[PDB]
Amino acid sequence: MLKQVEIFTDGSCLGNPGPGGYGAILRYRGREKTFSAGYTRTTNNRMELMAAIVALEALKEHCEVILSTDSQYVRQGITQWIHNWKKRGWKTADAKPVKNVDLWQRLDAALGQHQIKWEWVKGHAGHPENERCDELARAAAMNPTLEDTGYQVEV
Repeated sequence: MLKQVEIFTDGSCLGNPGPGGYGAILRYRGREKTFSAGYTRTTNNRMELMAAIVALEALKEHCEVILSTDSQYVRQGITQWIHNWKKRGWKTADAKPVKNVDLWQRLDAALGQHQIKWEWVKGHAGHPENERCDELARAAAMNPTLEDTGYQVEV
């Protein structure tokens, strides 16, 4: 039985906007939980954030997590954006709400319940779980069943 929660995530989308999906694998307690769903009209970026959201929200107590993903967008948000956005009240320099504020706020709330170690993998050098994420993400996008409520051509 692992002593650290392990999460792997991926998101995919066929257009901008277009049908997209996510795949997330979670090794929690003594199980391997697999999440995956497709959305009718969304973006690659929103799917990559959704992956991480759904895996963390599945956690019911404070855990020590290791999250592995090749997502550049999640990476930039976490290492260069988030800290600064919290200080500015989640606004851009032209005073508007940041893009995908809905999801970043949601991610942010899930993050602050845990001790997280981020593992930035390269697309072509991930583990077998990251490849599975990708395959699930892709399949989900081909058969969308949910609405991505927070999406805007806008704000």
